[PDB]
Amino acid sequence: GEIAQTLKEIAKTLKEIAYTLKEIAQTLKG
Amino acid sequence: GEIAQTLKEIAKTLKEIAYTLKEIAQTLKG
Amino acid sequence: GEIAQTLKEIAKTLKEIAYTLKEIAQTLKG
Amino acid sequence: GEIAQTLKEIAKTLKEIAYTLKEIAQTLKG
Amino acid sequence: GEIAQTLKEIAKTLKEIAYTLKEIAQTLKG
Repeated sequence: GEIAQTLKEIAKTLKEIAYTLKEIAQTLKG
Repeated sequence: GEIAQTLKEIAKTLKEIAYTLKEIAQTLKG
Repeated sequence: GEIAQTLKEIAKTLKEIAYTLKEIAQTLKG
Repeated sequence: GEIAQTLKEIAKTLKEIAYTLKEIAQTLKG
Repeated sequence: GEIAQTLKEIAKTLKEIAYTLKEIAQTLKG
């Protein structure tokens, strides 16, 4: 269904956000 | 329906957040 | 019901997060 | 009420995220 | 089912995001 597919898209985007924030956190530690 | 459309709006805002985070990560590396 | 209203609240909080990240991105660029 | 409880948890975590980002934005000003 | 499981995964990823943002905030506050 459309709702289940949209939720899978949201989950995938959140995993990208989680990854980018870990990159940022490491950059801030030098 | 309203719930499906609200989820699509959530997905779109998350893509904007993910792109701004990539811009921040790039700014921190110069 | 409560599910539709909570989704609307989530969408609003994400718009706030998106705008605070734009503020952060701008401050880091000076 | 499992769906409603999970959405309320997501909403609560997003409020925490929004406040931590406002704290970050304040620190970087600064 | 699938929708309930996807929402639980979204909740878990948001908790990870919230933790990494607390680490970022602490690094920037020294």
